[PDB]
Amino acid sequence: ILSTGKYLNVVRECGHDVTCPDAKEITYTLKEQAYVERIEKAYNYASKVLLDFLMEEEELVAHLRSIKHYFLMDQGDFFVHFMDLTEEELKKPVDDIIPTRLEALLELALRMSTANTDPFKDDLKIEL
Amino acid sequence: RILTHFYQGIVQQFLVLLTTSTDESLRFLSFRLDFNEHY
Amino acid sequence: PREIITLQLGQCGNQIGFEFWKQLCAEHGISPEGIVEEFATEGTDRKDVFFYQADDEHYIPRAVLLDLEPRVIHSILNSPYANLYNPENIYLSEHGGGAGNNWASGFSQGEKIHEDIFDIIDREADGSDSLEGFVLCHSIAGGTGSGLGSYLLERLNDRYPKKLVQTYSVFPNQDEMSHVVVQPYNSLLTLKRLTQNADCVVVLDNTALNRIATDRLHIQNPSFSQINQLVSTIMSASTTTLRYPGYMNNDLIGLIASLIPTPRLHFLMTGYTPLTTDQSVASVRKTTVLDVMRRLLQPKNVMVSTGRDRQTNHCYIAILNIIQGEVDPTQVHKSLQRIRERKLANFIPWGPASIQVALSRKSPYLPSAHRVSGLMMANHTNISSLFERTCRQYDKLRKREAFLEQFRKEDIFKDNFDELDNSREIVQQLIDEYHA
Repeated sequence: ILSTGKYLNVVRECGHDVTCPDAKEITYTLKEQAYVERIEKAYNYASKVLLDFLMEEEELVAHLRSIKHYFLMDQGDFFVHFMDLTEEELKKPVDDIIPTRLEALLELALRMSTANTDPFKDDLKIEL
Repeated sequence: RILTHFYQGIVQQFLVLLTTSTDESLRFLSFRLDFNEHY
Repeated sequence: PREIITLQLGQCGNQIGFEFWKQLCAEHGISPEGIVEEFATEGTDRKDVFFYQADDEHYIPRAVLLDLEPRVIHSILNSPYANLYNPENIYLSEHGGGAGNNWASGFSQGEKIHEDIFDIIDREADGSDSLEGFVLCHSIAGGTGSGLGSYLLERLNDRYPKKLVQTYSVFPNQDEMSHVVVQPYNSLLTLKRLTQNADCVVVLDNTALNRIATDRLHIQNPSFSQINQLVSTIMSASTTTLRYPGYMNNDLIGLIASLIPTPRLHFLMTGYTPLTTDQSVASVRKTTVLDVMRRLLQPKNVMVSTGRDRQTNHCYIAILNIIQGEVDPTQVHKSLQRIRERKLANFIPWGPASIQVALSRKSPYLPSAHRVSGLMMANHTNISSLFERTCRQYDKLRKREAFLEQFRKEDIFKDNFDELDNSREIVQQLIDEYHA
């Protein structure tokens, strides 16, 4: 029941839309272990409507695709263009005018190698 | 010869005195002026 | 960025590059005169690596085509793929040439049109501020592609010294010597320029073409219309890491760097199995990657005439096995598992060897996203058998008093014949010495 309240609060953060699947919830009956099993099929459904909300607006699969194997390195044509510009600059530690140029080179290396979805690749920031 | 010695003192003092304040988006500002004088 | 200028030259080099550009539009999802499909950017993630970059979404080819014979270019403009070519980059209408059939013709014509040949081909050089290099898509057969092609291997070596040079050159045919007889002379003169004035070559034999052209293709009269089908696919196959988005050796200086042992040892053996259209009806049952590279090292798909009993004292040093399209990469390490158990490649006893495998997604097309493709770029030390074949046909011709009086009237005053003979034997001796 703890994890039930955790998933219903996630959908509540979006908006106030969920209802318990029965019109009235009773546990004051001699059967009680079949009622926590209809509690478990309830938080499974709350997972399914959260998995809904992942697949509709949020695109968790496209977010993990845009990060992970691309973060190891998947499409190096984004990065070998940026690796042309790691050999001219990255010889000494960063100065005060250097990290302004590094974000200018990441965004330059974005569109020379034709990214397919631009709001999934503007979330990249640069460590000092 | 007096004017270009003043301008040489201005361009060197403009770099260091832009690079000292208290940890806000000045790393963006310090990125831009070294890009202008060198490139 | 990674822009390469192709140097299509000669009677055979212009036709093998004509369908090379015609192959590229069918896989990019583009038309030579328009853009009717949206598959060019969502399916293909990189297009401006061989084409010129777009001004109206019209990807101009970065190509130049010079030849003494006007017959090869008059069979171009009536085809509907010539409007993609530009009539101002190379020539306008009614371009001509020599008479003409001589190696000394194009060798002497290079310094009389020296002003014009270094004017319009250099306009495409400064389009990108980081030029990749030059590929000489020329020929060895005849005197047209061999005469003028030896001149540009010298003057582009110092005017552009920091650029990659590597050619897809086709070897001539040695079946009979009736129509042409100047074949041992013009071939060895260009072969000297291919080793010291050029870094790498990609050999393409002619006697091995009709070995494949009657293997599975089932023709009775061998014509020249089949020579462009085996050649144009493996050209686009060699740039699948470069055109399509890959990660490792995605440049032309990436692939050639991992295969050349030393200068003057750069002759790479090529292999390509799938050429049959009735294989398509049985690739629906998950034909795997575990069976496609067992036949690459097996001498069946090779395009090099070599000895069959000379592979026991010769050793592979570098072998490339390129899979394309659907790979099923959970078993691509499983295919490389089975390589050490057979030892089908003889390994050099002095140093390590390498079996490099790589993959890239193919075009969004039904014959491309269904059938497995295997491109081989081998490097075996039995390639001196062709050099023993060409040299034995070279010294035998000089004792018959053939073309010693008919060849030295124009621009040849000293005997440069043994200058080609010793340098060829230097290649043949350093190959066998390379495995100590």
